[PDB]
Parts: sequence; C-alpha cells; structure tokens
Amino acid sequence: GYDRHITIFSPEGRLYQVEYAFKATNQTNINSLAVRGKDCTVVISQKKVPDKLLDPTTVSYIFCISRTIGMVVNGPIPDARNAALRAKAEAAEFRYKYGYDMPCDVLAKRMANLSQIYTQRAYMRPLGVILTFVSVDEELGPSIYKTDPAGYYVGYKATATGPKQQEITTNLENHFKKSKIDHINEESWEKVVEFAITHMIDALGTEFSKNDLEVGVATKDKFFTLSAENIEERLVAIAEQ
Amino acid sequence: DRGVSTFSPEGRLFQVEYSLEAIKLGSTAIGIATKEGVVLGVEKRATSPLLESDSIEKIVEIDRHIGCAMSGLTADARSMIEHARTAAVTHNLYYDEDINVESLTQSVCDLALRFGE
Amino acid sequence: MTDRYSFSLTTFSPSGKLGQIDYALTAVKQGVTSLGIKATNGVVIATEKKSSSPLAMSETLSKVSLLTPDIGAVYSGMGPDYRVLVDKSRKVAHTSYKRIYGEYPPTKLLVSEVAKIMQEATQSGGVRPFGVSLLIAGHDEFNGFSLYQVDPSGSYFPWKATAIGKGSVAAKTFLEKRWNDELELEDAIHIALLTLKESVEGEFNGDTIELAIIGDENPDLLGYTGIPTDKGPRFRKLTSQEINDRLEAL
Amino acid sequence: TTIVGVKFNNGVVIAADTRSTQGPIVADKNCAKLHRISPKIWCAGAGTAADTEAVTQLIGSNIELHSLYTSREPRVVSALQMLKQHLFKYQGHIGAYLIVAGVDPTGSHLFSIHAHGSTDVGYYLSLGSGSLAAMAVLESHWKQDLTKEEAIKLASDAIQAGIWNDLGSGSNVDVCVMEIGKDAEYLRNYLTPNVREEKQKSYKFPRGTTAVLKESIVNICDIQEE
Amino acid sequence: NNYDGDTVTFSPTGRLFQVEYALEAIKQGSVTVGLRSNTHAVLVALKRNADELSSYQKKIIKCDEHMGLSLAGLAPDARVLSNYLRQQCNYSSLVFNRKLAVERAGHLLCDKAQKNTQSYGGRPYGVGLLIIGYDKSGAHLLEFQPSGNVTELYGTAIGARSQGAKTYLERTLDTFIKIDGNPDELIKAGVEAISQSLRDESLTVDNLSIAIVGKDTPFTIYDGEAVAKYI
Amino acid sequence: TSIMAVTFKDGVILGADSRTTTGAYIANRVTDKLTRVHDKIWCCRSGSAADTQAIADIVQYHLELYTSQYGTPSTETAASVFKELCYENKDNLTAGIIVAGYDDKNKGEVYTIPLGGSVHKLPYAIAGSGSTFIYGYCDKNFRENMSKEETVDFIKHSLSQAIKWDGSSGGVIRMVVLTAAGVERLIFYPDEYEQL
Amino acid sequence: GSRRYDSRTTIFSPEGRLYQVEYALESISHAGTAIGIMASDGIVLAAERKVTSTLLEQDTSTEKLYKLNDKIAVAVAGLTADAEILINTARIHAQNYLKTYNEDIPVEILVRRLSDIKQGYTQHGGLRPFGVSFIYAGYDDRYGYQLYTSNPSGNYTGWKAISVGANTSAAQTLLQMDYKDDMKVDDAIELALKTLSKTTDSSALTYDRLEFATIRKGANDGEVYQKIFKPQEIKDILVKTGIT
Amino acid sequence: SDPSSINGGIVVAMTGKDCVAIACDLRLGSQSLGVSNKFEKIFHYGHVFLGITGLATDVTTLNEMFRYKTNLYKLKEERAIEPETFTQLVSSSLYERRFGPYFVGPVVAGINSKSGKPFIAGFDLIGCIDEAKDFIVSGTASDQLFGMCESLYEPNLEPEDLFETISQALLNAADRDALSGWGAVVYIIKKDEVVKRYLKMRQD
Amino acid sequence: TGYDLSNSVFSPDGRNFQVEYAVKAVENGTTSIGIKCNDGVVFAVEKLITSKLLVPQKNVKIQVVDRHIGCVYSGLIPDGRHLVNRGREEAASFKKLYKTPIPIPAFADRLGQYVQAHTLYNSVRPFGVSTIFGGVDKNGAHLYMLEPSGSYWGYKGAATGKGRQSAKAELEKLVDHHPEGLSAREAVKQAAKIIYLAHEDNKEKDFELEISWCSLSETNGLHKFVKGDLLQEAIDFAQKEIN
Ligand SMILES: [Cl-]
Ligand SMILES: [Cl-]
Ligand SMILES: [Mg+2]
Repeated sequence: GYDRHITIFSPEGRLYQVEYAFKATNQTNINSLAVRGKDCTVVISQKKVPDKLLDPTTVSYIFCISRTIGMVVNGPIPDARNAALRAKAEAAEFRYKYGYDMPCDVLAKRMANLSQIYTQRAYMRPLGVILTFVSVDEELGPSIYKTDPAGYYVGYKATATGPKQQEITTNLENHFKKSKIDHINEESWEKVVEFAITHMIDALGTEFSKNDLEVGVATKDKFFTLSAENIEERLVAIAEQ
Repeated sequence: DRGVSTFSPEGRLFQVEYSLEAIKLGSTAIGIATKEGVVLGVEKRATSPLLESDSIEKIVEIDRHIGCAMSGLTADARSMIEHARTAAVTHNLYYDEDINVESLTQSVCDLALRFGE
Repeated sequence: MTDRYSFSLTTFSPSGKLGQIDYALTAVKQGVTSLGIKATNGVVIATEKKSSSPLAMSETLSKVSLLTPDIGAVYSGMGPDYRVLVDKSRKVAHTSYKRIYGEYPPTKLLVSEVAKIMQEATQSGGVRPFGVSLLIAGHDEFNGFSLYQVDPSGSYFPWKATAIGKGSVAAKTFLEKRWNDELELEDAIHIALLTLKESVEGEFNGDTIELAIIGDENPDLLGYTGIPTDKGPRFRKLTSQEINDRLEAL
Repeated sequence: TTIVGVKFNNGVVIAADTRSTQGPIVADKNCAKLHRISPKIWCAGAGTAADTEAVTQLIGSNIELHSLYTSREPRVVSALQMLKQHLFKYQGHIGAYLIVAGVDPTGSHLFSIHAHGSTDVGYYLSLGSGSLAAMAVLESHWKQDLTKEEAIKLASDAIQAGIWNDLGSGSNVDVCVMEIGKDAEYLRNYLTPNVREEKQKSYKFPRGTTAVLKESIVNICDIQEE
Repeated sequence: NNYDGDTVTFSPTGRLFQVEYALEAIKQGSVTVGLRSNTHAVLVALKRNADELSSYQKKIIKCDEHMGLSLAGLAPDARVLSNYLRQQCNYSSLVFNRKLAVERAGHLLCDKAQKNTQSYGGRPYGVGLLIIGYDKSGAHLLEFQPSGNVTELYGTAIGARSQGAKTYLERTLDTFIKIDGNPDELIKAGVEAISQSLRDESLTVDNLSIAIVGKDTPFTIYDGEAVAKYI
Repeated sequence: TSIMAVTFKDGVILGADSRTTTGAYIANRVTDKLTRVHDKIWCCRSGSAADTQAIADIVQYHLELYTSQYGTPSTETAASVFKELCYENKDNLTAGIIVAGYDDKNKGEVYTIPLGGSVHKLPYAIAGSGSTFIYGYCDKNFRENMSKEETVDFIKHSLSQAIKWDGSSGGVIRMVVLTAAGVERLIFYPDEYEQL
Repeated sequence: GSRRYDSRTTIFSPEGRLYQVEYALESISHAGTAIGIMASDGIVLAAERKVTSTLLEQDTSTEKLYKLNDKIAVAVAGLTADAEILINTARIHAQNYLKTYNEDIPVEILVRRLSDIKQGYTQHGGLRPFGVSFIYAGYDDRYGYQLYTSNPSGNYTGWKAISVGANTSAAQTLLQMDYKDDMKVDDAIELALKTLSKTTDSSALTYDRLEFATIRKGANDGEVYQKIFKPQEIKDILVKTGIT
Repeated sequence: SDPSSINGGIVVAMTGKDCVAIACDLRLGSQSLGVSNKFEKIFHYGHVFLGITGLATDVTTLNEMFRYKTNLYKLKEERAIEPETFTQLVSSSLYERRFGPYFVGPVVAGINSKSGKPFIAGFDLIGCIDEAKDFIVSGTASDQLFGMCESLYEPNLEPEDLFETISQALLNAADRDALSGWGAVVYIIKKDEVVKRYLKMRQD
Repeated sequence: TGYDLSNSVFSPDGRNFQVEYAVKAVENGTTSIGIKCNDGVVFAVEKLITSKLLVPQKNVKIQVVDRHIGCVYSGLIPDGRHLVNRGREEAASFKKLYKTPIPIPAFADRLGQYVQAHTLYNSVRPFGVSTIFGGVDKNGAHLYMLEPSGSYWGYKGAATGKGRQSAKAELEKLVDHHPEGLSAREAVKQAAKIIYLAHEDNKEKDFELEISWCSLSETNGLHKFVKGDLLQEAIDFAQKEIN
C-alpha cells in the first residue's frame, strides 16, 4: 500500500496524499470568509491566540502579496508562509517581465499550476493549505479566486473556508438568492466589512471581540489589513443597529 | 529494501561484513616475511582439467619492489591492481623514488569504502 | 534534496497490465461527460459546467479551451491535469511548429505532440500519468475537419463522433443512431445538445453547458483588417444566449 | 529606412517605406516593414532585416501564449518590456530598431526601441536612416489633438520626406492605424508614388535564340505503382 | 526496529538508531585516554593487534604541530576526519597565518559529522575522537562523537572498558590539573588512568601508545622502546 | 546630461535635463531622466540610456520584492542595490546614477554612484557631462537646510548654466520633489530658464 | 528515502529472466495480430485493428502500419504511444545515415539500432521497457527483401514469414503449413488475409478492421514502391481473394 | 578570405504565366583556379526547387540538411512540402545560426500544388526573406543579374519565352564575372512537368 | 499504516508524523528560555554537568548571529548548529545586498522557510530542535520561537525543552504582573530564576547556568554574554528564590 504514501493513482483513480493534504487544511481550526462590494473586496478570518506568552501582533494568516493582491490561508503556518513567499516572488517577477501588475486570477492560476505539479511529481509533497486571493482588478473589478492542494482554482462571488465552511456558505447563498446580484451593493468598504462580520456571526453563532477577528481589505490600487482598533470601530457600528 | 551503507545494531557495516564471507569462499593465499625477503604463495584451484592453469593469475606485480596476491572475487581485484600500479608509478614521477609499501597499501585501502548510492 | 525518483512509477504487472494507466482511466470514468461530433462543414465539442459551488463563478473556469485559432480541446477527468496540458499544448504548437514553418500545425500533428507528452508521464522517472482523456477538434487546409481522442496512455484515435467520461457508454450509443455523413453543423449542434441532456441531472441551460465549434472563418473575431489571406479563427465558443436559442428548437 | 509613429485623438498610427538595401543595391523594392505582434499591437522595424522580423515573431509568439494564459488582451508595455530585455541581453548585436504602437485595455501607446535596449515615449517618433528627414517634417507640422485623418497625413508625409531625400529609403508607403474600440486597419501600399514608367522597347527574344546542349524531363513525382 | 533502516528516519520516541549504532562501534573499539594540565595535554592509547604475527593498529594521528587526536572505532573514518582537520588547520595557516583554535576545530568536526546524519544515502561516521592541542588560550582536550556532539574536558576516555579510566580521572581531577611544567608526571597519570581499563592483558612495549603537546612541546607521538620508560 | 539631487529642510529634490543624444543628433528632446524605483525613492540617470534603464528596472524589482517581505526600504538600502549592480558589472556598464529618497526617520538623503560603482553619501550631488560646468557655481551657492523655493531656484539656476554650456544637455528642466507631503513633479521650459 | 518505492525494472529473476520484459511480452500477446510475409518479388504487411467502432474515422486512421522511409515500413503490436516514440527515433536514424553516407540505410542497421535502444531500457536507467513488438518490412540492394522482428528484450531475428501480437502460436502454424519459397506477392497477400481470417477473435474479417500494405518492385523498372492500402482497396482485395 | 567569393557562382529565378524558371552556373573554383564544371547549385525536394550560391561546403551541407528535414516533414504530414512553407523552413534554419551563419545565398522556386500559383523567394545568409513577384538573383554576379533581369524581364511570359529571357540574363551576367560561368543549367517548371536544359556558353 | 516511516508523507489525519517525532527529540533536551524586555531580549539555557571532568564555562551553547541576534535551542545540538550556520549565511547575504543588518522578523522567516523545506522531501530529515532567538533592530526588540515543522511566532516569553511547562508557568506570571514591561537587568535576574526553577525536571545531575542578552541601553543593541559579577548576581538572586 505505497500508493497512499506518494502521489500516484490508487485502483479507484484517487490520489490519497492530495486528499490528506485537504484534511491538514483544517488543522488550525480557523474559519475564513470573503465577499465583494462595488469598489472593494473584503476578507475576514478568525484569530485565535491560545497562549498568553505569544506576541499577538505576529499571529496572522493574512498576507500582503503585492500592493494590489492580498491572500488569506487556511492551513498550517509553515506551509502558509511557504506559499506566501512564493506568491510574492511570482508577483514581483511578473511585473518585471511583462510591465504591469499581476492580476489576482493569473496569480491564482500560477499557484494552482505549482500545486498541480506536486500532485503529479512524486518527490514533492502537496502543501496542506487552501489559498484565497483577493483584489480589485483593473479589468475584472472586485475579485476572489481560491486555490487548493489538488491544483483546482475558480473565481467566486463570495466564499468561505474552514471547519465550518458549509454553515457560512449556505448563509451567503441565501443572501444572494434574495438580492439577486453578484455582490454587496454598498458604497464604502467599511460597511462591506460590517456585512462580512455580521454574516459570520449569524452563521457561526458566536460573538467577536476586537482580538478575535482579523480583517483584510482590497481597494483600487492597494490592499491593506485592519488594526485591532479599526475592527473595534467596526464592531461598535454593528452593535448600534 | 535497505541502504548499502547501513550500520547493523552491533556497529558494523552490513555490506562490508558480507563481502568478508565472499573472501572466505576464495582460494587460499599465504605470505611470509623474513629478513632475507618476503614470500607469496597461492592456490590456483582450476574448476576443470581442460582449463589451462598457467592463465590463472592470482599473483601480480605492482612495481619492481612490490608484489601482490589475491583471494575472493578475483575479478574485483583488477581495478585495485590498476590503481596500485598507477599510484606506484605516479609517485615515482612526482618524487623520483620508490614508494613506501605502507603508503601504497594505504592508497589501495582508500578505495575500499568509496561505495554508496 | 534533489529529485531522487529517477525510476519509473508505472510498471508492467505479471498479467501485462500497466496499473497506473488503468487507474488513470478509472479517474477519467468518474469525470464529467464530454463529447464531440463531426459534421460536413464543421465540428462541435461540448461538456457540462459542473459547478463546485453556486457562489463560484463558473464562467472563470473554462473546460473548453482554444489551442490554436483552428483547434479546440475539451476533457473528462482531473481538471488541473487538463489545465497544465493545455498550457503545454499551446506552447508546443509554437516551439515545435509555428516558429519553424510560420503557420499553425494541422490537428493530427498537434494531437501527436500532446500524445507524446502524456506518454512520457507514463514512462519517465518519478511521475504519474495524466488523469485525463482529451477530445481535440480542429481544421486545417489539407486534412479538412477532424476530431481526435487522446487517452492517459498517449494513444489517440480519430472519430466521426464520440463521448468520454461519466455516461460515455450510453452517449456513444445515442450518437451511433443519429450520426450520418450528410450532417450540417447546425444538425450536429442539435444532436450534441440532445446527447448531453441525457447525462446531465440538474439545470440544463447556456450557463451550465459549455459548447464550442470548429466551423467557418470568423473575420469579425480576427481583430484587424488589411491582409486578404488572414480570414480569422475557425474556433468559436458559443455564448450563453446562443445555446439557449437552440434549446427552444430542441 | 524611414519609419514613423504618430499619436492622435483616439489612437495611434505607424508608417514605413518599402526599400531594402544591400550596400548601394536595392534588394527588395516592396519590403514589408510593418510587423504584427498581436492583433492590435504593431511595430515598425529598421536596421538588420532578419533581426527585426525574428525578434518581432518571437515576442509576438510569446505575447500570444501570454494572452491565452492570462485570458486577457495583450498590452503594449508587455511587448515593449519583452523586446527591450531581449535586445539588451544581446548587447546591441541584434540590430533591431523598432517603433512599437498599439491599443489595449489601458489605452493607446507609442514607444521606440533601440538595438541596445533603450526605450523612449512620445507623441511622434521616427527611426532609421531617413529619421532626420521625417523628424524635420514631424517637428514642423505636428500638433496636439490631431484627428485620425490628420495623423495619417502627417505620418505619410514624414515617410515621403525619407523616400525622396534619403537614399536608404524609397518606393512605397505602408500604414497601420490602431484606433481605440476598433479593429486595426493595415494599409499595405497606402501610397504608390514610384511606379516605373513604361519601357521604350520589348526585350522578348525569338524562340531558339539561346543555344542548348541537352534536354531532359525531371521526375518530381513520387515512386509509382505497378 | 522499523526506524533504523537509514539515518533520515526518527523513531517514535525521537531517536536516530543509525547514529546510535555508529555510537556502538566506538564501544567495541580499544580504549584510549585523554587528559591535560595547564601547560601540557596528553593522549594515551591502548593499541590492538589481530594476532601475534600482526602489528598493533595505530590509534594516534597528528593534525598539526600544535594539534592531534586519538581514535576509537572505524579507523578509515578517523582517517577521513583527521584529513579534514589537517586541511582546516592548514587553511587557517596559509590564508590567515593563524594556528587553528582547538575549540574551532571541534566546531568544524561537529558540522561535518552532522550533515551525514540528516541526509539520505549517506551514513554517520563510525568513530570517536579525542583531540588534544595547545593554542593561544593554553592546553585543551576535546571529545568527539559521530552524533555531532563535541565536548571540551579536563580529562576523559572512550572505547571498551573506558568507564574505569573515566572514574579514576574524576577522582584525580584536582591532582593532575596541577601537574604544570612536568611532562613525565602527566604521562604517568595518563598511563595509570588507562591501566584502570585493562583486564587480563597488561601494558607492553609494542602495546602502549602515548602522545603529548604543550607550551614548548610540538605534538609528538611515542611508540616502541620510547614508552618503555613509562611501563 | 545635467542631473542633480539636493537635500533641504523638508526633504530632497531631484533635477534633470531632457536631452538624449546620438552623437550630435538629439534623438529625444523631452526625455524623462528622473525615474522611480520606489514610492519616495527616485534616481537620476546619466550615461548609457539602455544600461541605466535596465539597472533601474532591476532595482525597482528588488525593492518591490523587499517591500513585500520586509516593508518599506531605506534610501541607503536602495543605493546599495544600485551599487551592487554597477560595481559587479563595471566592465560592461556605463552608468552614472544619483539616488535620492525621503524617509520620515532619516528625512532627505542623497547618494551618488559614479562609473566605478563606489557610493558617496552627500548633502547634494551633481552628475553627467554638463555637471563639470557648474562645480564652481554649485559649491558657492549651496547651503544646508534651504527652503523648497530656494532649492528649486538653486537647481533651476544650476541646470540652466549646465544646459547653456553643454551640448549634450538641453530641452526642459524636470524636477521631482520628495517630502512627507508627497511627490510633486515640476517642469520648466526654455523661455523661463534661459533668461535667468 | 526514495528506495522504498523503486520497482527495480532492470533485474534478473532467480531463474535468470527479466521480469519486466516477460510482462511486457504478456501485454503484447493481447494486441491485434500483425503478420509479415516475404516473397521473391515483394513483401506483404497485414494487421488487425482492435475492436473498432462504426464511428471511428478509418481513412485518416493509423494504429498498426507506419512508414520509416521510402524503402522500409513497420507493423506495430503493443502500446501505440510507445511505438510512436521509437518510430520517430528510427525515422531520424535513417535520415542521419542518409546525410552521412549519401545512401539509404540498410534494413538490418536500422533494426539493430532500434533493438539496441530497447536493450538499454532492460539493463540500465531504472525505467520500464517499451511494450512494443515490431515487424520490419524493407528493401536494400545488399540482401533485397527482408523481414525482421524485434521485441521489448531488444532481441531481433530475420524471417520468411512471421506474426506478432495475439494468437501468434496458431498463426505461425498456419503460415508454416502453406508458405513456400518460390511464392509471389499476390499469393502472399492471399496467405496473409486467410491466416488473419482464421486466427481472428472477431466473428468475421471485414475491411474496416484491417490495415494492409505491400512493398513491391512492381514499380516502373528497377525501384521499390510502398503501398499503404486505402479502406476501399482493402475491401476490393477481400472480395478478390474470396473472404467476403 | 571573403567566404562568399572563394568558390564563386550564381543563381537566378523568374516567374511566368502558370510557370516558374530557375537557373544556375556550373563553376566551382578555388579563387582564380577553376576546379569543376559540373557543380550544380539547384536541388529539389519533391516539387519545390532550391538554388544555393556561396561557399560550396555550406551549399552541400544545406542541401543535405533540407533533404533531411523535408523527408521527415513528408513522413509526418503525409504530403509533400509547399514552396511557401519551405521558404519559412529555410528562414528558420538559417536564423538559428545567426552568430555563426552559413555563407550562402538561397533561392526558392516552385508552384503551389493546390492553388497553382507560381512562387519564388530569395534570402540573405541569416534568413531574411525576399518574396518577389518578378525575379530573384543571387551570387557573385548578382549586380549583373539585377541589371539584366530588370531590363529583359516582362510579366506573364509563356514557358518557352521565359526560358529565353532567363537564359540570356544568366549568360550575359556570368560573362562579366570572373568567378561565374563554365556552364549553365535552366529548369522550366510547370504544374505537372519540369524540363531541364544545359546551355552552351563560353568556357573561360 | 506506514505513514510515519517517511518524511513529507501526509497521514490520513493530515499530519506529518516524522515532524512530530522530531518534537520528541526536542522535548528530551535541556531547558532553554527567552524573555522579551523593555528595549531588548534575554536568553538563558540549562547546561547539564554530566561529569566533574567538564571544564566550567567552556562548552558554550548560546550562539550569536551577525552582531545583533542571539540564538539558543533545545534538542539535538548539532542540528541547532547547522541551523545557525544557515542563519549566518542568510544574514550575511541580506547585509551584502541591502546594506542594513537583517531585521529580526526577516531573519525569522529565513530560518522558518529553511526548516519548512526539510518537511517537503523524504530525502531529508526534519530538524530535531526548537530554536528560541531574537534581538534588536530599527523597529525595536523581537523574540521568536521556531519549531521542527517550520512554525514560528513572535513571543513575549518563550520556553522549550524538558522543563518547558514549569518555565511557561513562570513566564506567564511575569506577563500578568508586568503589563507596563520588564527592564533588561530585571529580565536577566528573572531568567536565572526560571532556569533554576525549571531544573527540578532535570534534578538528578547538577547544572551550569548560561545567560546572554541584547539591549538598546545596556549593550547598545549588540548581543553579549552575561559574565562575572552580573552573572554571579543573577545566580545569587536565583539561589535565594528557590530557598
Ligand atoms: Cl504555470
Ligand atoms: Cl532614457
Ligand atoms: Mg577564365
């Protein structure tokens, strides 16, 4: 039974190492969510600092890949940082060679192709991570593209990742069935973040303090992460209506 | 299977210990050192009477002042002899002298553990 | 480090079977149904856009891909494997042909190059076979219209019409009854939509179906005027609306 | 060689002459110096003929594969970057002097590239042996906010200046117009001011004039059946 | 058990069995003792013969004028490592006109042994070394293990029955450290130390091997009738 | 070419002419020799246009990758990357570069990198063929902690003279102002600066 | 490390057989039968396509018979993809020889080169062998008309008549019975088809299930012509010989 | 010293009405010394004709190279190569030796078997294509050939007339060049018949 | 089963058992700690005295990287040395290209990526060490801890080895009782105490204390070893607290 140790086909036409890499994805026990506004793309993720000895400012699963592209990871931090460093390198090289900023979907495809290689080549293991890339593309507008250990990737209206992804997914599905549009009809990104947090609260059934969340926002020509105090202001506005 | 350069639990290299068993199956060779000279003798051990025994070469010259006898898988010795002869002649070229018997032996033994994967 | 897997991971078993190729074909069997039909004045290729989530934008995922202006491809099996094959196929069409002869390769020779890449993954060191079967439709001046299937082994066969993946056995039977040598392109598209409806469970419309044709030259899609000999690509992907129009006359 | 590029209201136009030389001899009277990199990105080339063609085909090939990879229409800055990096790498030994122009999702663009890898931006440019004759015209008549019709006129006038005044340039005028939101129109032989006059005499010989030694049929066909 | 096939494999309790098996080869080897004072450092080695016709295997190797070691285990591996030290000592002299520090010599051996324990294909070294030397910070004694661990000591012993000599030195610690400006008395203490590891056999003229380095004493090896004085 | 960079109270200002020559022919009369390698780190280019462009393109790539990993780089760090390229490839390059940038901590800084690949941190720097004619003028007229308006006048007057005497220099005078306020581009035409 | 997953494709069994070669031969025994018959005035190559479909485009199809050069052709039995790798190598070798010596490559030399490549995969490299057996039909001015076969072991032999693929035991017996030395091409054509017709696993032998080719000096004067038969031409020769 | 003028030689090609013609001299020399008077410079791969001038070793080498490549093309494509396609193959093959080129001046001539359109083309030693409607010239007497062709040539000549025009162009050009001559061959090419004529010329 | 025999193999859980076995080697090692203070960091380690024959203060465990970073580790000592050698190469190339000394977060990822790379292939073994490291840069003081998996985070206090639980408890008290912060000289005293308290888990053999520190005020942002009177002062403070 060595067909379960390396990335070769089983008799059922399955790749067990790829399937087990999907299971490593939920090892951190963190849930993430991404949604699109009119002018922006918002990504939120649970933040858990169990140890008091930890410096909470360094605990993060959201990455600034380029000025325009942000990436949230679902999976162990070593593999997460591996993917982040590579994506940063690829994004920089793209700009140098082709003279314009790498689009979100193109980076996603590139990382997906790299992941595909690990599913075909034996000496390389898959990374146990799911990469969610977000930006406001200059052609396609607000964009969410997600990659997994199988090498699969696709664009999204909205998306969710983690142990309780299905609860979040259905919650978002039901909202877009009502509104009958592919995004959050809202002008400011602040209110889109408020929507994202509100619908995660409803889906998970848990309340959040300022230190329980982590937020990333993509606007035209820049991606940035919110501080604890920026999130607190967001939580106050939600509670007051 | 298992590594070629693997240690046993007793602290011995499996492959080295197994090669020693192959040498025990080989034909006998004897050497005696005296103050008047060193004598080397071997058992030829022909597998059949039709085999011309004088073609069995188990005693071999390395240089004018160094000889060699072998026992075991004798085909393996050819590259060792070639190295020894080259080492002996090369040293004479570099230093205009005969090479010490110990130094020659050390050069041959350096090849021994150059095996792996 | 170093790739120390320099040995074959696909080997003959006592019965003469190449296990990894068989298992790759099993992965293709599980894949979504895709088909191809050849007409007198064109070729059609089609498949279902099996969306993994309703939040996912299925337009961003292209199962039917342009390889050259006159050649297209569709698959069944593992999507990621297909994606990299298309990248390699597009590149080899340039490096091993267009940069030499100054023109795009004929269908059969591009298929031959793709087949070669898939064969090498079946024999080279430290790799598994590709878990896909391709259907490649195309046109060229001297061979006319043509449709080829390519398997994980690297084997390829030309077809008048065929289907691969989930419900291929039933779909091939359906095509045998309907196919003839006097079919026009519109008739082939009609038959393609009928055949594909049998294997689809849920929604059946322009948004859940992906369909492209190799037909007449499209000067409107060329992007420039001023060269009479350049008349445009024969490959065209049908729009969501264009599919729905033909579903009313179904 | 005279090649020019002129920007206008809603796009860009490039033009070129059609002479190819081998020292003082004319090798081709109707040479095509306007190359297509992609459908809406065209470049005009001066210098070593084989180099401008090869470097344009290579970058055009890689631009096509890039456009397929990214699912986007190619940009002029991409062709510009790929070209200059290629030419810089060969330290000027690939003698290609190009004027790259086109329209893309970002807008209309006009650049020049030299064999050593330097790029320049402008509203009007000219390269080649007739670039001084052409630039004299451009500097005299160019203005901001040109119409398409005014730009084509300026560009072809600039090429004519090279054709008449430069011995390295001659014959006809080729043009390519790349307007925003439109197909690019390649106007091969837009002007033909150098048609040869009728010859005074016909030099058609009487059949049998030339002395022959042998005749034979050449077998071009394959090996035959039966 | 299942985790001793190669060096690249941890066991479930976090052990490296191939390294431990290499450590076992040292215990099978003949005893050797190392000790030092503030002025001198001494190596004493019990050489082993194959039989009565054979010679006694050499245990001590010179690395430089101010440094050398004694071995216990696979002798060819000691030749590889001593050759490496010779080169490193030599690189330091040629490039920096600087005698290599004994502590830095230990660090280099550690890092060389380590690479063999983390990579596939190779194997750990099957030998233990006792390095003595005199540098700018006085006399030194090091103990090298092929796991990579190198340790600076006042005295020590490795090989078969080495625990007896190691206990003696642990008692004598306060005495032999004070033996300054007296090489013969420091060797006497080393010969008396190695004697605690002997059974059946005793120290003969072609059995014993001694080496010394110090303040105004280059690394020199004593064999044959040169050590009869100390028997 | 006439290029210069001058530190002052609020930050630093880069200045340059706009002439590119091929012998005595002016291949480009509206060249932009002030190029951006990072938000508030710019450079002035002199020498080969191909070499200086290729270098600046690589540096921009390095600092973009630096920023993605370690955050905003210092002006000294940018100068070091330029240096490493110019020094290690000195046999094959002809590039005289001035690096200038603004930090909040270090404020305005100027580093000049001549042909050899050596680095020199200075209060102000001048370079290019036309710089030779204004060494005397710039040394006599430079002061530390000048105002923005004073510094603009200093650069404008200096480059005006460099343009006047050097045939390889001319066209418009471009300037780039780097302060905490942001990045301001300036331009001065012949009719303005010739009458000075 | 990686040793754990190595099949060791190039080793001997205790009996002194090459495992992978033997298993590759087992694979080939399930492939469509291919027959080669050598006559005094030419060579015949016949081969059976494997369970085809009515929707297979036959006239543009090629899975069995391939052209190496103008004088030499091959019939394939085994993995088609593996065969095409070797075929392209053989085509190149023939052109290298022609460029070097300005003469068409002798048949045996080409066969030996391909057979040596196959041998290499059984002795070194750790890769699986090619699961292919060839029948070489060719002509040169030294030995005239020649038939050879090669298999995954890299061993090759010359033949008057030979079969590869499925049911070779039955096919070889039938050929051994009716073959004679003074035989001609037209007779050899009939023998090849009659042998396939009896050994086939199909119910009946039809034009759409066959690939056929001849190498004849039946070309205008001293020269050799290769004829790859078209579907309609195979249909006609089936009627002529009296099989359909 | 100059590689392109050690051996000497010329090639010329012309188009006519539903026909093309290609011609060459037969001289091969070592500078002043004439060595061979049977050194033909025109070759054919199926129905596509290639004339090559320049350094004789490279002429021989390139013929063997294009024979190699066209034979493989045919095996894979299952059809003979066309002039338009072969022209691109020559350009590709020459430019791959950009910084160590073959010192040759190729000329392609033929008729497209599908369209029936006559086709000629010329190249420089590194690949540049000159696809002329009227005529192509190459060799040590290319200046002479340009002058003859540019005056003698008229469009839409019948095969038997075209033969006279191209033959006189070659002969009179070669007689003004010291390194060309020693015989001549003319190919007249129609869609399905090709005639080859050796000309009688002065042997000095 | 068999998933734990080879490195870089996912088990059906999604775990890399070989990395988890490397952690066992770390847990077997001596105790080492790190304390982040007001303007710097303090490192301390437990050195087991196996024998009287060990020369005091000679077998130094804590290692410097560049001139501003300190590194200490528990587990397989040679593996730690290998990691520090790489760290020194990474720091050298950074300073070579970018001029400035490598920032601590930048340095942390260099080690992190390198350790993580040793979980990607079966041809290499994971690192048998958890490394505590940090120092002072332009942005201030930073303390990090890096595991065999390549996982690392920033820390206020860090501890690893056989006495990590005892140490962690002591560090947690300091974080609670000093929200405004701890001074560099205080941190040295506390570091000594924590090692002495953590020595109850290795109480068979006696031990030797070794401390180092980087501080903006006390050491000018350079890594230095605590020696002589300041070391003895910390030992006395530690001995007083256990009694
Ligand atoms: Cl890719
Ligand atoms: Cl510039
Ligand atoms: Mg003469």
